Amino acid sequence: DDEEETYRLWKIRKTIMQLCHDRGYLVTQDELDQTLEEFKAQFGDKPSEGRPRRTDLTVLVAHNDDPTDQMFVFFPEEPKVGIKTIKVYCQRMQEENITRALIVVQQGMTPSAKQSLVDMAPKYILEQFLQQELLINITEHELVPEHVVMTKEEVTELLARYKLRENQLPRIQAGDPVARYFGIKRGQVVKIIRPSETAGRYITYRLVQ
Amino acid sequence: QGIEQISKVYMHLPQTDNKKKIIITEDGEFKALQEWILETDGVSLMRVLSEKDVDPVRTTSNDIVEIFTVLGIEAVRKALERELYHVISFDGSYVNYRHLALLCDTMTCRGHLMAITRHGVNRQDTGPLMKCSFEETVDVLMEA
Amino acid sequence: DREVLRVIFPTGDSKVVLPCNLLRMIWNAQKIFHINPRLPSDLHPIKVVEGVKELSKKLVIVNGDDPLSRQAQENATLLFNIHLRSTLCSRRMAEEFRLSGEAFDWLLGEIESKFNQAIAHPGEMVGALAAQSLGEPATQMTLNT
Amino acid sequence: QKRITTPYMTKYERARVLGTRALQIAMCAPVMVELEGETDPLLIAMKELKARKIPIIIRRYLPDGSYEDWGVDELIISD
Amino acid sequence: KSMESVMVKYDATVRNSINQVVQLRYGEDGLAGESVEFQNLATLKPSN
Repeated sequence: DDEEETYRLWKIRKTIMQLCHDRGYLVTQDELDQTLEEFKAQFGDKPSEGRPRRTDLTVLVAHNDDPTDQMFVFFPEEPKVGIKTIKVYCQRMQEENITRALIVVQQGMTPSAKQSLVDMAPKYILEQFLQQELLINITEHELVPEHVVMTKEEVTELLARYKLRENQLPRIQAGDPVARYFGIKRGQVVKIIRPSETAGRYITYRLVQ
Repeated sequence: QGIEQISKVYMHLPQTDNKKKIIITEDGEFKALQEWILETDGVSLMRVLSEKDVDPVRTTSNDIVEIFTVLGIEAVRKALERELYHVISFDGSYVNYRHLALLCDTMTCRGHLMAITRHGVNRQDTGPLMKCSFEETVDVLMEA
Repeated sequence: DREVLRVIFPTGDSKVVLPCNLLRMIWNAQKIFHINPRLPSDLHPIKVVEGVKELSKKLVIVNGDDPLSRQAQENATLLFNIHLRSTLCSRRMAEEFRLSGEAFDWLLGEIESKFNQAIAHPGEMVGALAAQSLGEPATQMTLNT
Repeated sequence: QKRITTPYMTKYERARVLGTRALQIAMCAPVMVELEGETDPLLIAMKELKARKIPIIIRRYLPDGSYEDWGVDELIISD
Repeated sequence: KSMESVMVKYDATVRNSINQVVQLRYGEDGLAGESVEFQNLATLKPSN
């Protein structure tokens, strides 16, 4: 069918326009509440033999604090992705001078491709997702509290106020759904703000390792 | 039709204020509303959440490894706390909050779910003379 | 604060666990001083406001002056300050309680002194205390429900 | 200065100060109050605390390696 | 047997045996569960 397919592509799009807004990028206001029929009229009624090809959907955004650092997102066409197919993208980043990139994998990837992304460490950092996971914003769930990432100037204020080291904090591994939603690397500290019934509000910290 | 693993799905609307839909009215009063809820026997939540006309916020599962893989680590903390509270307050009893908080905080402190078990205690940055008090004295002390 | 409570407690209940009781402390001060709730009182309202402010300042859980140590203090005693401001407001204590001037300084001096001795003690083995506090209510648990 | 700890003598320090001071009296140490017909070495050590006249200093160890020394005279007796 | 050596250190932080911070304040409030009791808010329930 295509009605299921024109629905998903609108939903997955609406999710990403918030994911990049959380990371501190600049997204126009009406792009956040783009209703279905508006999406159906702009990009095309159906992707089955239609104008929406899973390309013409890609997004390029620029940061708020700096117009140079930009982020790209790709929507591969094949169910599972090969080797040069990402190098097609690696070339597309090489030409446009963009390092931040995402790929919305459709159904899976190959173990060879798993090797092909962990190599370019100092340059061309890419994040691999799944089509299914982006269908719902987990950040707006009930159980999930509010996370905020702290600059590297604030982190040195904790460890000097509570006279701590950085080994003595509670830890979080960079493989759980909210560690990736925010694009977190090892050595960063994230701040959790949850309300409790004894005090009213409690702020805890996590070290991502 | 349906998802492969979920076999039987029931249907009822509650009468308690536990599963009702509490809204704040225009006069600023708490009003409870009866709403249909569904309960299954079998879990694959990542797909059930992705479907249409299903609330993606308040839907949850009573298995916590699934929430760990799907939702994160803080969600595991809060779900574990909620289930402990529900099993304690089943027969009208009561236990203070600090104890639940401390337990469900020291249980999910090193990032991943380590059970309070034999080989869940076996792994932490602990000394050699404590793992000798647990059934593998000689080999770990020879390693040391 | 009324709007913040509605998001901290979404269900709508009102039973919370807190430090020193306030209604009983008002009832006591109403009888240590023979308060007659029939005549006009002599408690100036801007005295109530400023006294409650000054009292709220002397309830430190996290002692520090710099930020990140001056906001964690406001996060710790967030609920108790809301309760204290809603119970000791100027309308209620001129309409219902009708405390005098002499009977208000006593109440202020007692709130602080019975709060400062609720703070935890540095050295109690909290871990073992929370492990048998949950295990013995595991005994009351039914075997197969 | 920079004393970050509480000015209240905690529950455990009061149980160890009373035990040590009582054992020193039993071994003929000089008392520091005007007792009246008292003989129990632990009843005397309790009325010295009520008078703030026990000559012992407490060294509290912070968990970062530091410490600070509080004279028992300076602490607010809990009971 | 799991949680034997957790305790409150002299700066009001709840630390493990290897000094790994578990809570920045005991019970997120800092009070002992011995001198508390039930009360009512009386501000959230009434109407506007």
